[PDB]
Amino acid sequence: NGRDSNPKYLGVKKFGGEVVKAGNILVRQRGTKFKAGQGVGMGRDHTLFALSDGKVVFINKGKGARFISIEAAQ
Amino acid sequence: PRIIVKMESSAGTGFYYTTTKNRRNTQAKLELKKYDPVAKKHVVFREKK
Amino acid sequence: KRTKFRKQFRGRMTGDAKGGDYVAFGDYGLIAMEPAWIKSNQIEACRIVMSRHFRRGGKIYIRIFPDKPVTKKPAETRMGKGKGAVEYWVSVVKPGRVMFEVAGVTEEQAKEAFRLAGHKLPIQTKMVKREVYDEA
RNA sequence: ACCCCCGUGCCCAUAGCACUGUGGAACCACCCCACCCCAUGCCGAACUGGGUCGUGAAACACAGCAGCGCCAAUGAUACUCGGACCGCAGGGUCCCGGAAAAGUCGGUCAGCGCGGGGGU
RNA sequence: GUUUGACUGGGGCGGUCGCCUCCCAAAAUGUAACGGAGGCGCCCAAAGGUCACCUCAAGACGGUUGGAAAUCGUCUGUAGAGCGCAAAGGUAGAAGGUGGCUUGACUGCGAGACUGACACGUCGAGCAGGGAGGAAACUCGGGCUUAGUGAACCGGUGGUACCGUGUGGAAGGGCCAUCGAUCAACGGAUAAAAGUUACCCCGGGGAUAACAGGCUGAUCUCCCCCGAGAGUCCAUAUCGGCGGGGAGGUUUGGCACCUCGAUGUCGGCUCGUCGCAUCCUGGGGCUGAAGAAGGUCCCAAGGGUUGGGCUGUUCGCCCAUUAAAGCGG
RNA sequence: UAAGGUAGCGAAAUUCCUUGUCGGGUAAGUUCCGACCUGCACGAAAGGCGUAACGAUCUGGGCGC
RNA sequence: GGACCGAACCGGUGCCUGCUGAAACAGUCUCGGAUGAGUUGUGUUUAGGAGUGAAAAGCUAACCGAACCUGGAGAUAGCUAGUUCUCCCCGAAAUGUAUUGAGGUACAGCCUCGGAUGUUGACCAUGUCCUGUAGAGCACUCACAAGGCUAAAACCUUAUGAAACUCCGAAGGGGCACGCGUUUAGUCCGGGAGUGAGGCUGCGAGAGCUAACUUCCGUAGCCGAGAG
Ligand SMILES: CC[C@H]1OC(=O)/C=C/[C@H](C)[C@@H](O[C@@H]2O[C@H](C)C[C@H](N(C)C)[C@H]2O)[C@@H](C)C[C@@H](C)C(=O)/C=C/[C@H]2O[C@@H]2[C@]1(O)CO[C@@H]1O[C@H](C)[C@@H](O)[C@@H](OC)[C@H]1OC
Ligand SMILES: [Mg+2]
Ligand SMILES: [Mg+2]
Ligand SMILES: [Mg+2]
Ligand SMILES: [Mg+2]
Ligand SMILES: [Mg+2]
Ligand SMILES: [Mg+2]
Ligand SMILES: [Mg+2]
Ligand SMILES: [Mg+2]
Ligand SMILES: [Mg+2]
Ligand SMILES: [Mg+2]
Ligand SMILES: [Mg+2]
Ligand SMILES: [Mg+2]
Ligand SMILES: [Mg+2]
Ligand SMILES: [Mg+2]
Ligand SMILES: [Mg+2]
Ligand SMILES: [Mg+2]
Ligand SMILES: [Mg+2]
Ligand SMILES: [Mg+2]
Ligand SMILES: [Mg+2]
Ligand SMILES: [Mg+2]
Ligand SMILES: [Mg+2]
Ligand SMILES: [Mg+2]
Ligand SMILES: [Mg+2]
Ligand SMILES: [Mg+2]
Ligand SMILES: [Mg+2]
Ligand SMILES: [Mg+2]
Ligand SMILES: [Mg+2]
Ligand SMILES: [Mg+2]
Ligand SMILES: [Mg+2]
Ligand SMILES: [Mg+2]
Ligand SMILES: [Mg+2]
Ligand SMILES: [Mg+2]
Ligand SMILES: [Mg+2]
Ligand SMILES: [Mg+2]
Ligand SMILES: [Mg+2]
Ligand SMILES: [Mg+2]
Ligand SMILES: [Mg+2]
Ligand SMILES: [Mg+2]
Ligand SMILES: [Mg+2]
Ligand SMILES: [Mg+2]
Ligand SMILES: [Mg+2]
Ligand SMILES: [Mg+2]
Ligand SMILES: [Mg+2]
Ligand SMILES: [Mg+2]
Ligand SMILES: [Mg+2]
Ligand SMILES: [Mg+2]
Ligand SMILES: [Mg+2]
Ligand SMILES: [Mg+2]
Ligand SMILES: [Mg+2]
Ligand SMILES: [Mg+2]
Ligand SMILES: [Mg+2]
Ligand SMILES: [Mg+2]
Ligand SMILES: [Mg+2]
Ligand SMILES: [Mg+2]
Ligand SMILES: [Mg+2]
Ligand SMILES: [Mg+2]
Ligand SMILES: [Mg+2]
Ligand SMILES: [Mg+2]
Ligand SMILES: [Mg+2]
Ligand SMILES: [Mg+2]
Ligand SMILES: [Mg+2]
Ligand SMILES: [Mg+2]
Ligand SMILES: [Mg+2]
Ligand SMILES: [Mg+2]
Ligand SMILES: [Mg+2]
Ligand SMILES: [Mg+2]
Ligand SMILES: [Mg+2]
Ligand SMILES: [Mg+2]
Ligand SMILES: [Mg+2]
Ligand SMILES: [Mg+2]
Ligand SMILES: [Mg+2]
Ligand SMILES: [Mg+2]
Ligand SMILES: [Mg+2]
Ligand SMILES: [Mg+2]
Ligand SMILES: [Mg+2]
Ligand SMILES: [Mg+2]
Ligand SMILES: [Mg+2]
Ligand SMILES: [Mg+2]
Ligand SMILES: [Mg+2]
Ligand SMILES: [Mg+2]
Ligand SMILES: [Mg+2]
Ligand SMILES: [Mg+2]
Ligand SMILES: [Mg+2]
Ligand SMILES: [Mg+2]
Ligand SMILES: [Mg+2]
Ligand SMILES: [Mg+2]
Ligand SMILES: [Mg+2]
Ligand SMILES: [Mg+2]
Ligand SMILES: [Mg+2]
Ligand SMILES: [Mg+2]
Ligand SMILES: [Mg+2]
Ligand SMILES: [Mg+2]
Ligand SMILES: [Mg+2]
Ligand SMILES: [Mg+2]
Ligand SMILES: [Mg+2]
Ligand SMILES: [Mg+2]
Ligand SMILES: [Mg+2]
Repeated sequence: NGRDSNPKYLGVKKFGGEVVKAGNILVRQRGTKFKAGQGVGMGRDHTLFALSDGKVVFINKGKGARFISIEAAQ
Repeated sequence: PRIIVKMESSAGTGFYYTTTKNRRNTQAKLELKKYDPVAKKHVVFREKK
Repeated sequence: KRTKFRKQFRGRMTGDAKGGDYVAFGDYGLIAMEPAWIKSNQIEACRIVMSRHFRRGGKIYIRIFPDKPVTKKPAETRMGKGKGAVEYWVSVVKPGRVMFEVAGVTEEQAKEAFRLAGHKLPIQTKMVKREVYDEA
């Protein structure tokens, strides 16, 4: 009635204004606190990862619906 | 006792198997799927064993 | 007194109270000055004193309420299994929080009734009539 | 160039709801019919296929309006990085920057593209 | 001949040992407790691929069985539902509810990243072979995610034709699939194992219990505030509900600080000495104090405080006395 | 559960509650004797209940000193 | 006559004394047996997991739950002690995960040395992004105070509590860039380690009495190894 618990690191991993290489993981989350943006892909656990290299950037609108996205260099 | 056993499927005249746990509840009738074996393209693997 | 409710046990610390610094109901009000827990029978003794002095008349409101469980380990054991399942319910009380307030009783009799009730509370406390008020 | 309609985006409640008024032969809408393309675990109600008329009834479009939502200051306070203290203790104070939540004043019933249709 | 786990506010008994979710966790991640709550050791040939369609809880009014909730109809209706199991995130342009065809619940790979001491664990664009659904863009290498698990060794089975001891074979082995783990003490000592010692031994520990001391003071002992009533009448002569505040450190305890290369423990005897919260004596106030005999509070620690029966007893009960037969260090 | 104590004895070298309750003894008896039974958890050859005599045995009383 | 009293003799009951003794088991006093299952001499036989034993695990050459001597043998010792000449430079750990593991050990972390790069380090500023704590608030869940309406539920006014509530939500904190500006480390490679028992205080919590020179985490500093 006490002994139990468990430890699974989660969170944003690549924050806005950072230069991700493509295939980088940018957020680990359990649901859709972030929705995959333009240039972003989301795997089974709703991880968001770079589709192509660029500047990571965040779009915030109402915390029901914000999105991570890539603005490529060049 | 035991319920949903592990079932190996011989490919249709191939040489390779696939193995998966077809539940023995509703899946009373032997498995017949399709899969790519040793040779050609997808063919009928008969999960009898 | 005891609530009919939810999770058995809790924690504890403090900061000055917000949820009732002003006397809405009634005329006069006794009011806490110190941050103790108040809990159950302490209040109920306040209630039974004031109801003796006043009843057949007056309106008695108890704006405070024994929300918070508090625990006692058994008897005499070592720091052992878990915490102790029961013991008494309390109400945290921060200064400016209003516990009591009478209605339909003359100023002086409310003085004497607040005096009796406050002679059995862990905190010292001050009474007041309601100034001008807002918050509606 | 002015007007309005049909689509369609950016922005997605300061742009939403309620009460109200205005539109029909441009446009949209209801509407008529349906054995069949097609279709409802029953019903052409909805998908669907052929078309007037009629009617803007409902819908939709536009306009009014601040009852409701939504936005939301200033003053101050809560709390607090940092600095220095008090109380035996629960707990409290001071200087220095940071600074809410709520609530009051007020603000709104949007704003900005692309096209195509029809008016003048 | 051996085995007979560990944690553990001493050890034992009890409980626990891997994995998931929330709080603790101090707005990054991480963070302990025999802290506070709850679940897993599965499930689903469709609850999966895809492709098409539908939208929930709840309430009100109205209606055959009904009579609060069934079924049907209108109205309101960011979700108050649902999501196979727990909880959390997420979710209505669905991940929810229903039908069509289907197996990608694929083979060979893996840019680049999350996470871990390691070994593990997670996500993943994109390339080929070959498929599935869609008219198409395109989606598919199991499931809305997060638990449903087990290194290695040793072996069962099916392929493959690497090895194979003079040579050609074969026996045997290897490579690819795959079967065997409450090895749950869940990084798993052997394939294989329980007790007892007061007959006990060794190495160690004040890293850790029993005595005592220390720190604390819940429990213990004692004093104070209020004043409900009792006291015929009057709260306070005496008593004082329900409640509040303190002191002491003599009780049982918590904690584990010096002492385990030793601080001898109950009771008696002997010898003392100290506190005072005073049993007697001495002085005072008040009394529900006429006298006498008392009650209770204040001052007071000079001295005094008996002999026996029972019991190891300390206590306590009793006998017979007493001014008194005090309580503690 | 295969059954559930026949005689005997019982607060006992066994009894926890306990100094059980009554009585005897004593001025006074947590011990000891006798009764009772409510036997925490007596009992028939790990023998039950008695028993004269014996005992550097253990327990309680008395006289003498 | 496994009868009585009682010397010798065999014994060892109770008290004292002795306790660096007269003595490594005794002395005085007292006491048991004393024709018997008795006492005693010489010779001789049984021994080490073995003998013997009217049975204590007794005795087996002054300490027997398995004798002594030599040998294997310097057994093994996650345990305790001890480990010696000088000055100079740097300088820790008492954390993490794993362990028939818990006072042991492996890996990492932190120390030092040599090589390589050669400002990538540190602080503080601006820009940007992330977060749900302090506070606050009742919009949901649970709890909850006085009224109203009412077949009590819902619903209206007034009014609160929250670790496992959140319409909101700071100060701070973390990543990245840049240096717009000061400083001086950083990283990679290879040799040698030790540490893995920590302690106190302030702030933030849990367990505990909002007890402890209490206990378990977080964070800053000192002790540890710091004299003045
Ligand atoms: C007095 C008689 C003997 O002592 C004891 O019995 C006992 C003495 C102590 C009190 C005791 O300590 C106690 O231990 C406890 C476990 C702990 C306790 N702590 C708390 C302090 C401690 O106090 C012991 C272990 C200490 C230790 C040094 C020891 O072993 C001493 C041994 C012998 O010398 C003594 C004798 O004096 C020898 O007398 C012998 O008596 C025979 C009958 C004679 O034939 C003769 O033998 C020929 C003679 O001589 C040998
Ligand atoms: Mg406070
Ligand atoms: Mg404050
Ligand atoms: Mg308020
Ligand atoms: Mg339009
Ligand atoms: Mg209208
Ligand atoms: Mg016209
Ligand atoms: Mg129609
Ligand atoms: Mg109209
Ligand atoms: Mg301001
Ligand atoms: Mg400052
Ligand atoms: Mg400060
Ligand atoms: Mg300030
Ligand atoms: Mg505001
Ligand atoms: Mg409008
Ligand atoms: Mg236009
Ligand atoms: Mg051996
Ligand atoms: Mg152990
Ligand atoms: Mg348990
Ligand atoms: Mg965190
Ligand atoms: Mg933090
Ligand atoms: Mg830790
Ligand atoms: Mg707790
Ligand atoms: Mg769907
Ligand atoms: Mg096709
Ligand atoms: Mg792919
Ligand atoms: Mg084989
Ligand atoms: Mg050959
Ligand atoms: Mg072969
Ligand atoms: Mg383990
Ligand atoms: Mg094994
Ligand atoms: Mg075993
Ligand atoms: Mg014995
Ligand atoms: Mg012995
Ligand atoms: Mg020893
Ligand atoms: Mg030592
Ligand atoms: Mg110690
Ligand atoms: Mg230890
Ligand atoms: Mg001792
Ligand atoms: Mg004790
Ligand atoms: Mg002690
Ligand atoms: Mg001492
Ligand atoms: Mg008290
Ligand atoms: Mg003590
Ligand atoms: Mg300690
Ligand atoms: Mg010594
Ligand atoms: Mg002792
Ligand atoms: Mg005095
Ligand atoms: Mg007197
Ligand atoms: Mg008199
Ligand atoms: Mg006496
Ligand atoms: Mg006598
Ligand atoms: Mg004395
Ligand atoms: Mg008797
Ligand atoms: Mg007895
Ligand atoms: Mg008598
Ligand atoms: Mg008697
Ligand atoms: Mg006796
Ligand atoms: Mg008797
Ligand atoms: Mg018997
Ligand atoms: Mg027998
Ligand atoms: Mg016999
Ligand atoms: Mg007998
Ligand atoms: Mg004899
Ligand atoms: Mg005797
Ligand atoms: Mg006698
Ligand atoms: Mg004879
Ligand atoms: Mg003899
Ligand atoms: Mg002799
Ligand atoms: Mg004789
Ligand atoms: Mg004789
Ligand atoms: Mg033998
Ligand atoms: Mg000997
Ligand atoms: Mg000799
Ligand atoms: Mg030996
Ligand atoms: Mg040696
Ligand atoms: Mg050897
Ligand atoms: Mg050994
Ligand atoms: Mg130095
Ligand atoms: Mg692990
Ligand atoms: Mg260790
Ligand atoms: Mg190392
Ligand atoms: Mg170097
Ligand atoms: Mg760097
Ligand atoms: Mg730099
Ligand atoms: Mg708060
Ligand atoms: Mg608002
Ligand atoms: Mg520079
Ligand atoms: Mg190295
Ligand atoms: Mg060296
Ligand atoms: Mg440690
Ligand atoms: Mg520590
Ligand atoms: Mg507590
Ligand atoms: Mg400590
Ligand atoms: Mg040290
Ligand atoms: Mg110093
Ligand atoms: Mg230092
Ligand atoms: Mg000094």
